[PDB]
Amino acid sequence: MPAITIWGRRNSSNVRKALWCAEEAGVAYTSIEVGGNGVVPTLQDGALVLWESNAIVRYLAAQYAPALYPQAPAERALGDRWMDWTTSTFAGVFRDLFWGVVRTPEAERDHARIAAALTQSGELLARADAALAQQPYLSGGRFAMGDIPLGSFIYAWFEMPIERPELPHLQAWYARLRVRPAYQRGVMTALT
Ligand SMILES: [Cl-]
Ligand SMILES: [Cl-]
Ligand SMILES: [Cl-]
Ligand SMILES: [Cl-]
Ligand SMILES: [Cl-]
Ligand SMILES: [Cl-]
Repeated sequence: MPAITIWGRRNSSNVRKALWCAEEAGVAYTSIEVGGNGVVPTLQDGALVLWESNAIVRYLAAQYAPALYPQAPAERALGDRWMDWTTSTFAGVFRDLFWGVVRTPEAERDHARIAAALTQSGELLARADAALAQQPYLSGGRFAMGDIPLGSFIYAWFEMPIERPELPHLQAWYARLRVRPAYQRGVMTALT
């Protein structure tokens, strides 16, 4: 049994973050899920226990995948600002939309709240589309850990049966993310 364990459901965007990053590092790890652990993802590595997504991504990068963890604080800030932005500004907005269209059973849905989250999610993502029009990645010129938090959400953004606004840089960014095998293994899971 490996030293690293990741509790949590594989169809969670937060868990995709930890899984993808773990897959990006190459470490051996265990993924425990319940079918038919004090939080959405729980990362235990030795004595260390975390139940918070962007800190997990940030820890496994610094500890096992330093290419994803830029050494200069000023360079790190370019991508790190997008890690908190995903959590502070986009997640809650996007979580409602996703819950509306995939997880409430029938068309008995708050069609007004769903339509609201879609517009606001598009408005917010449009700001990330503008950043991706200046540099190829959220972390700068190369891919790094700053791309991982929104990258795990953007999978569900583009695969939901919703009417997306035209965000071409954001989509091209998503096209490059899918070339990464760790992304295919960590993020591109069944969109349940
Ligand atoms: Cl989601
Ligand atoms: Cl350790
Ligand atoms: Cl915590
Ligand atoms: Cl940028
Ligand atoms: Cl179109
Ligand atoms: Cl297109």
